[PDB]
Amino acid sequence: AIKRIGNHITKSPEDKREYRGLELANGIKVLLISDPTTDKSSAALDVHIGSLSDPPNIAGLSHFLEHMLFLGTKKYPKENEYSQFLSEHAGSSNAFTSGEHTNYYFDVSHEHLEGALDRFAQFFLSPLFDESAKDREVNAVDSEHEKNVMNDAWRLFQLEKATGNPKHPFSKFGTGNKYTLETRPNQEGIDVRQELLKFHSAYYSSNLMAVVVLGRESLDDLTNLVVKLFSEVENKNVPLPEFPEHPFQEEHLKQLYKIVPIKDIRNLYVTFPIPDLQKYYKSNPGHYLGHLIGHEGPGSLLSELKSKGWVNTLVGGQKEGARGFMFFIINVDLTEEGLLHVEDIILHMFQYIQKLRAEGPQEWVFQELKDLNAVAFRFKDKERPRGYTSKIAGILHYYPLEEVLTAEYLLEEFRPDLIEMVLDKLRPENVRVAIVSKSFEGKTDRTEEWYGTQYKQEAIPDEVIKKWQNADLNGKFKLPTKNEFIPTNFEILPLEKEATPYPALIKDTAMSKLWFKQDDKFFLPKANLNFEFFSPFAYVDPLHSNMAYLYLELLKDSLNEYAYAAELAGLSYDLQNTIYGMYLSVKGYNDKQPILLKKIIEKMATFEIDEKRFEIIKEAYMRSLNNFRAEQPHQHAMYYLRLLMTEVAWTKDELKEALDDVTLPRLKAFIPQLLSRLHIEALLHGNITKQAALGIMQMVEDTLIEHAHTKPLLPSQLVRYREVQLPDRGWFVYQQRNEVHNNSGIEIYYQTDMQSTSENMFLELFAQIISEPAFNTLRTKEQLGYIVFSGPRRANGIQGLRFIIQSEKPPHYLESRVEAFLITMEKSIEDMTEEAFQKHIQALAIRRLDKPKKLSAESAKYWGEIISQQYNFDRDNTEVAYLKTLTKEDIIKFYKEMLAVDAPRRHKVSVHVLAREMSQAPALPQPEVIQNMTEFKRGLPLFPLVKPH
Amino acid sequence: AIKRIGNHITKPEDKREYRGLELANGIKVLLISDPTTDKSSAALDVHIGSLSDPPNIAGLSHFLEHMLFLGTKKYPKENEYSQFLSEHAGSSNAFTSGEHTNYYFDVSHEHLEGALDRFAQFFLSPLFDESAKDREVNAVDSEHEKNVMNDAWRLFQLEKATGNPKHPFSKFGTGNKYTLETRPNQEGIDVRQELLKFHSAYYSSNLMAVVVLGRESLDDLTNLVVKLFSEVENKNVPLPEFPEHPFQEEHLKQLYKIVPIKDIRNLYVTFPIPDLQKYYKSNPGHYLGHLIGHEGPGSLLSELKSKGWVNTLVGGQKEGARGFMFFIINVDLTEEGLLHVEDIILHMFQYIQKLRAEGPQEWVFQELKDLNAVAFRFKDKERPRGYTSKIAGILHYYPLEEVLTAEYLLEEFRPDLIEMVLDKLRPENVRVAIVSKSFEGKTDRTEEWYGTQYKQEAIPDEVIKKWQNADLNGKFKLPTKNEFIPTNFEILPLEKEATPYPALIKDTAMSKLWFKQDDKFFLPKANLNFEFFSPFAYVDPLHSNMAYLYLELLKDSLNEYAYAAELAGLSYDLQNTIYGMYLSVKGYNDKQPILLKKIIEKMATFEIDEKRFEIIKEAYMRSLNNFRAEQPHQHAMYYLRLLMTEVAWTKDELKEALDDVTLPRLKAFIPQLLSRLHIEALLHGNITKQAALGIMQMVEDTLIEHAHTKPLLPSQLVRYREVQLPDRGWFVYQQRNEVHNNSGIEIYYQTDMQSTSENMFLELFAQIISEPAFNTLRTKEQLGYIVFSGPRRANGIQGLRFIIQSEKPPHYLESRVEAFLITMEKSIEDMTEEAFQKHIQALAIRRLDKPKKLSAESAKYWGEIISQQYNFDRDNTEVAYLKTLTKEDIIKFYKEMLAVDAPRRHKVSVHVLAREPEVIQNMTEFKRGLPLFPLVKPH
Repeated sequence: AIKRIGNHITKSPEDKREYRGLELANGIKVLLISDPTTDKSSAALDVHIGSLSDPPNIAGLSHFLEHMLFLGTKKYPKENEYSQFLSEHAGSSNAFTSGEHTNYYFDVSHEHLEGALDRFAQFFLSPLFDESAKDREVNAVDSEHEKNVMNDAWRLFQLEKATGNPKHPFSKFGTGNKYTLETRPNQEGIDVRQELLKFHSAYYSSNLMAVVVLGRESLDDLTNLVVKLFSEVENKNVPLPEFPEHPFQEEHLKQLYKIVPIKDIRNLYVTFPIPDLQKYYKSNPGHYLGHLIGHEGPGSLLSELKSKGWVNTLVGGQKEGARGFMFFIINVDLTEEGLLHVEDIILHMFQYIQKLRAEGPQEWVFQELKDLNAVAFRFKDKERPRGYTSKIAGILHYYPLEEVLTAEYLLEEFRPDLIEMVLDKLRPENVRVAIVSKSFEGKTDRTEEWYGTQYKQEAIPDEVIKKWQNADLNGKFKLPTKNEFIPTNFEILPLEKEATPYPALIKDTAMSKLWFKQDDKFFLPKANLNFEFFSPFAYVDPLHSNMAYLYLELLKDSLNEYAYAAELAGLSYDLQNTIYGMYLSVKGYNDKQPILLKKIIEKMATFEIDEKRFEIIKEAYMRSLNNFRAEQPHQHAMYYLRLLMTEVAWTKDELKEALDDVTLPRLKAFIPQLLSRLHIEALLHGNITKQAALGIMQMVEDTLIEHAHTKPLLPSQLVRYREVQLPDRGWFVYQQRNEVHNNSGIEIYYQTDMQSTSENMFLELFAQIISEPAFNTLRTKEQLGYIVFSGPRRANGIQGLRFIIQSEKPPHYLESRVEAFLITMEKSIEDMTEEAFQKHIQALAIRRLDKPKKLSAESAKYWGEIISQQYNFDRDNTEVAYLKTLTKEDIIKFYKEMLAVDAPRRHKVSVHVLAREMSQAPALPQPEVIQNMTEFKRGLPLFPLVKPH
Repeated sequence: AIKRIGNHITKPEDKREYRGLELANGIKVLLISDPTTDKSSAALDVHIGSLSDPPNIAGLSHFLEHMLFLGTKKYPKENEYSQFLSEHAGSSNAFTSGEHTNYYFDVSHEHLEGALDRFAQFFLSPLFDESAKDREVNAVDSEHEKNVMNDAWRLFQLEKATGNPKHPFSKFGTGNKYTLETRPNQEGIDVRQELLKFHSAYYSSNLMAVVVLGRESLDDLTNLVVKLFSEVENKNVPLPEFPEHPFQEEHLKQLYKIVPIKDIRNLYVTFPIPDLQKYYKSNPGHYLGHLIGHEGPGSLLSELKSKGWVNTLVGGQKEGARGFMFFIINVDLTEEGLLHVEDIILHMFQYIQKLRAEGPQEWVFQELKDLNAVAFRFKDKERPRGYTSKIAGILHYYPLEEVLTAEYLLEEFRPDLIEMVLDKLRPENVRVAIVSKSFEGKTDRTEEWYGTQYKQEAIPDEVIKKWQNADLNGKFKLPTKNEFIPTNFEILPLEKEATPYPALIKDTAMSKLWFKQDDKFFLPKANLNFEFFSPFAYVDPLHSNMAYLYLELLKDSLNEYAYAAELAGLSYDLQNTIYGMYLSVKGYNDKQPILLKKIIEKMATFEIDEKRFEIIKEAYMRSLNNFRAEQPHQHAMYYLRLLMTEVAWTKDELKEALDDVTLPRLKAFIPQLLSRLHIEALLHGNITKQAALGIMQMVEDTLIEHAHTKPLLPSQLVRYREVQLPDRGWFVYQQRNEVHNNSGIEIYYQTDMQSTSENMFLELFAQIISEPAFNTLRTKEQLGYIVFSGPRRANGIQGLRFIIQSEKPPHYLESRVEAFLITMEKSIEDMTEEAFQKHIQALAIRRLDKPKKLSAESAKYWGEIISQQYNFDRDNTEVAYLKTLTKEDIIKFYKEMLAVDAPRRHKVSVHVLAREPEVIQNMTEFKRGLPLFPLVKPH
């Protein structure tokens, strides 16, 4: 079947992978990928034969064949020689099974397109399907069935397979156990391996392939390679097993089921068997419905159900199915008071159906969401070349060679008759109900045959049922508004005369401070924005910090219902409290940043509170506070760790007690006083202009002075908090007794120094040289506990070294094991060669040196300088230049006074986290107990702050 | 002439034994016997004044008393009596009045004979010599030359002369050279022979008042003075007195406009009134003085302050002669008062009509009677010198039992005398005197002797009839009986708590209570100290201004209530701190908890007025606007307390933020301010621990009752730390003054916290460089008057500071200080042991003092409360350490810490320039990255 026909393929211009689709005369869909810039070349094969295409006697045979067709060629009868040949040439093969397709996919090293594909082509001439291969593989397929017993998604998936018509060929089995695949056939005299060769030859070898090769040779050389090489496939014309009817054949309509799952969940699964729309891929009305189901907007269903407090979450939309039929599923979470009102929720579902039934289909929703799909699929980022070939081979069976990329992610036409058709489908006639909830114990008798879930009809009488049928009316539900806002203008802006590699201070006031660079590297329409809020009142009290958290909580919760569609347009955001103030980041496209950001500033600038919303947030965080009385000991240690190394820290006791007086007039009166006089600093990076950023900055500061009359701060009321000095040789400690866990925790702290260029390399390189041996020596070798950690603890511009270990040990014993490792490192200083030095410092070098892979990464790093006020933009090159400048005697000098136990500059702290009831040790100096941290920290010196770069 | 009739006089605290007696030759003698005095004393008053002079020669009795100084027949030398007082520390003094010439002196210990020998023959032989007279005429010249510009004698002689000019009240008291020896000899009068007539007949008869404060015995003193000072023999010379009031309807309803020397503004209302000296039972003129100076609800001055015309106004009885007495009213003046004079005097008439409406009052009488009972009952003491001359003044007008129990008790009530002076206090009887500087060239009627200028200026009748006819009642109502007059005068004897220092009898997270009973003084009073901490002081500069103006107007509001406390003898203090609030309560132990609880209740539930708010707001805005014009050494100490704290709101930040002060802003802040705070308490005096617990519990109970005060976490009881230095660097900056043309400078040295070593380091090294600084720097260098040095005690941290203001080159002035550094540096080892030892004894007794008041020990106890150390015998231990220093110790203290190469050189200066190391560009960016000191562990 040596035939080739292809051309240039519209390849979504961001991508550079050169394409060519063609179909071979023996029923093979072929896509030729030419990417001369890829490292790994790849190839993949999908055949339209599924786990519903199994023989009626043998279940899960196609799964067994996508295991077994790897094994055995006449050239190499060995088991993994193709797999080892790709272990030579970097190839990671895998294969999988679906209801209608069985797909194979792999890759190869750089250019090995003759070798591996010849090893893969030989499968077509001579597959072996050996005795021991089969008889161990069927145990592996039985283990695949065995691990899918307790996997609830595949258990309920097979419960979907089995609770339709048990006569319809949809009811076939997918995975295959030992017994149905290889034990019942041969005891009936059916040869399993002759079924394998029959299945392969008649069904597999005939037609319905969808192969794809990601090469980098050229278009044409791999083209006449593979069309020559894969004429070895000879047609036998298996028909496509399609289904002319849905399996819900008047036994499964208007019927209820109650299922017992493994996981303690509460869910309701409602299924509508609905006609095909694979032909209707041009408009795709079902995914348009799924766009309308789980949308959060004015008068949305989820807005109403959250407003009634019945539904935690939901999702609905088109369920893909067979060729003839498809399904329509709804997957919801339940509350306790939704559990009594599930039937009423279904009434609200019919209310939303009446909402869709009132306004009919709509054009601007379709046309604009069509445009969103258009642009976002046009400006889709990238793809991994592995998985890509399995995907496009998955959908290659269904589309002509130019429709293989804009396959369903692009919409041609408006079909209000199809939208009205599926709207007319959404009726109480078409309902199948399956409830998945754990509390159904003892009540569910009808057990699944293979996996073993248990369910029942167990219907509620017909009152509720016909009450669902008759009652088709809509209430509050309204049209969701639209947030398009020019996703066309996505083009790049070339950098100006101001050519800096770092965001520069382009605007500084006593009110503001503005850092900005536009995207040099990534060439993206997006932009990322980081924002600082300073406030005095964030760190004054438990009370005011509670007021901050509840404000930000109800604040962000309020404008979220608008924010869903805007972030659905690709504009993400964050609100987060700090000890400084609140943290705002907004990240996304250039689409609506001034507009949306303006709406944000106006929104939190003048913001109001509802009473019961305040009360629910009050109760909720009131319950969220006392959570820490049961936490993990390593967590308890990290909490006290960040507790001790700040200026003050208000406890969960004090935070929980501080909610005793928080009234809505108290907080809401406090807020404009809270917002009276602040300072804001901003980091801006991405596809924008500098002067437009200056205008956005003037916009926001003007907005703030407008609403609540924000005044600039003084740098004498702009403060940072200090870190405590040690007695320069003292090692002080205390204990905390957890209640729940019988494991004890401990964490050790070292005040080295400020981040100078020397100290960063000291602490990081030392941290890495204690990273691998300690983990190899204490958790691997000594096996102290599962929680074993080493590394840095940096606060207030001061470095540190922390170790997070929870185990069931005495903590002073465990300290002795720490000191034993300190002696081990002490000797390992002189046990380090030049090579163990140089490989390790080069490991640190590559650890430090990397360009980012997202604008958000470098924005988070530069912002990490901004929150520390550092701005040392080339700390990486400078510190690596120091890193190459270390010697061995450097680390001896770092050891003697900073790291030793007799060290005169030893600034060492540890903390015990006790349990619920709690080979060399040196002579430690005695520690003190630390009862009152206030009386402890009352007279102690303090660190400086960093002089900013 | 050995005649005596007296006994010990009912006094109780004082031990000075008293006997009054009259001698048969007409000598009234009062004997003071205090065998506990170190210095004995004596005094003589002559009740003969310049009113007994001849009308042609002025100051003749003045010149005789001047000439009675010089010369005895025993000792005819000039200053030989004065030399006997120069030997035995004796301080004599004399003066001349219209009716008195009084002498008082003392002696070293026992020296009564010497003064007798150099004083007795004054009555036998006053010499009236060549040299005595011819120098004493210059002494009279100098006497009038120093008394010419004395505004007391100027305005008083203006009172003497603006009466009847014919009456001898219009004579001149002092006399210059001109009237002494130019006017009599051109009239041919020999002064000396008149002096001999005046002393022989006139100064020998009577009206001398002898008294001796002696320690000899009852009888040694007795025959001492009675035997040898019987030399006075009666001549029955009549008393120089006036039988009429000298303001004889020439000057009534008359105004006067006086030109003063001092730039002052006053208005004077005068009533001559008959004698009520016989009626000391009710004392109606001083009872009127009680009714003038009350400032209470419905009082006149309460509305006058509410009007803004009159700042203050004193009134009451002025004494005159036996025949007449006076009634003077002295007010303060504003400018607009000069245009509203008629209405002011109308308000006076309003209050007069209120007294005429309310009639006489008995509970006011009985009340002030109780005030005289208590205040004379527990009156403390007096200076022994001058006192004896005073009661010798009281000897002429009172018998020997009434010279000591003088007016301090009230017998009977005299409503008719109240009506009598009500008839005196009438618009018909008014003399008016205006004192203003701007009436020069405007007042032609000049005073005769001194030469100030005034004017008769009869008032036109529109104002006269407005003054007469408009005597009406408006709003005013006399305030009622005060609720707190004390009866608890029973001092409590010391119980089981026999510690000499206050113990923490109660501490909670809500309250802290320290207590001691009074060991030393054993007084019915009690004094109270309280700290109320809150973190809300440093919320804003604006919130700190809120704190300030809140407590300011708060206390000022209850000040109108507090006048009864000022009337009852009960003092107090409210004061904000940068940390919190300070409450002081002082007075008797009777009714301080109930009244204090009313203070608690009132400032807990308190209201705000708008215009009082606005005024105090603008006034403190002005004071902040005025704190750009202040003293550059004080401005330097403000920079000192600025830089060496953890964080402080600046005065510009305090200044500018006051545009934001609305009444709902603070009035919303107040219950927030009163929601969570700390309470600390010191109670001291003759009281118990259990009653202190119940009273304090009552107080904090009232607090939680009104404003629901909850405690503060001890992590939210922070203090300000102090800035770490490089410990050897000397950094500096400058600030240019606006107003004053002098430059200020301060140099700072922190050693360490107050340990027992560091306190004597600081104190001893500071005082040992104090007296050579007086030797060389201030005396020799003469830089400016503001030259000061010494310690800086702040935040439980010692420091050393130097206060020098003068317009100098600042770095050269630093070099002058450096010269004094080298001076003291070499002067450490050039010091002998003697300077060392006498100096550490100087420091020792300088530091070692017994208390002198409950206030003293309470100030020391509070001085332990403010550092929270409670190191109650730091004093004794540090003194035990103080002699434990050596010369080489202070060599080490200089070299190790203070020298130029010293590693503990904590040296920093701040320049405050006149009106026109490293630099310090931004104190904020300075303090941005810097370490901080630890705090003090409380012992």
